[PDB]
Amino acid sequence: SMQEEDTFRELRIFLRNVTHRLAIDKRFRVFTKPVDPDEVPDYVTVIKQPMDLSSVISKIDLHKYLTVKDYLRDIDLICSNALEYNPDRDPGDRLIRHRACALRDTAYAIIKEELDEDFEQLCEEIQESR
Amino acid sequence: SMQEEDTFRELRIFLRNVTHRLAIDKRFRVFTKPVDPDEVPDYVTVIKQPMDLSSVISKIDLHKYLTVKDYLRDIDLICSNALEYNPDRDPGDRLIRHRACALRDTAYAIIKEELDEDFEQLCEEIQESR
Amino acid sequence: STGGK
Ligand SMILES: [Cl-]
Ligand SMILES: [Cl-]
Repeated sequence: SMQEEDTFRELRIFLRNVTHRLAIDKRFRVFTKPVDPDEVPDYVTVIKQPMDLSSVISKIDLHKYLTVKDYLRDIDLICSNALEYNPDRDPGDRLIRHRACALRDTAYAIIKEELDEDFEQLCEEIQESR
Repeated sequence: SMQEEDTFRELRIFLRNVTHRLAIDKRFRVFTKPVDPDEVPDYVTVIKQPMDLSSVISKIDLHKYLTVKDYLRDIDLICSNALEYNPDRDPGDRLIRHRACALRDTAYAIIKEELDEDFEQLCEEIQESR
Repeated sequence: STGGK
């Protein structure tokens, strides 16, 4: 229904906004694009579901997110992939792991601040109906 | 006649069933009971015919419904009251308005699926005879 | 049936 589609259009505008804010942060630059298959050929062999902020934008535009909870699922994925791939004691890994958690924490904190629970609740119920 | 009374007994069993299904859905909890006159003292002043699912059950048991069309008249009322009382742009109202249409649509769709048109047609003709 | 909304 038109009313349902309009609810999801509002969600999409919001999710693009949140993602664009994450993407312009210097800390998060490494998470903005897919891992280059040549530079890191072994990335595919250790990570089963690659995710990054430009992909997240693609999925938004493909109407793949119907809730904020589905969006955050992918943000968590970005964080958890970085933790899996870069687990070493050395400072260069620590930095990446810290940036990955900072990205996650930031996304949640934006949502906690700016999202209406009743708007999200509506989105969820339209989704369950489908 | 006993045959007529039995037709309406069958209708009543069906209507209780449909109503009990609506009433256990979490989305529709707000519509299950009459508005508390204290919490919302202004409800009476804006809505002329309050209706809810527990009242609908009372009317069933009081033999007030002789057709399905009369039952659906009250379901429509529940929906239309919620739309009138909660008309605002804010998400909290949108949620209630969707929940209200979802209740209506659900009731119709159950009836469309499960009701024999000839059984309904019989009910209607007994009613016209009275 | 009627359970998709
Ligand atoms: Cl550590
Ligand atoms: Cl609306």
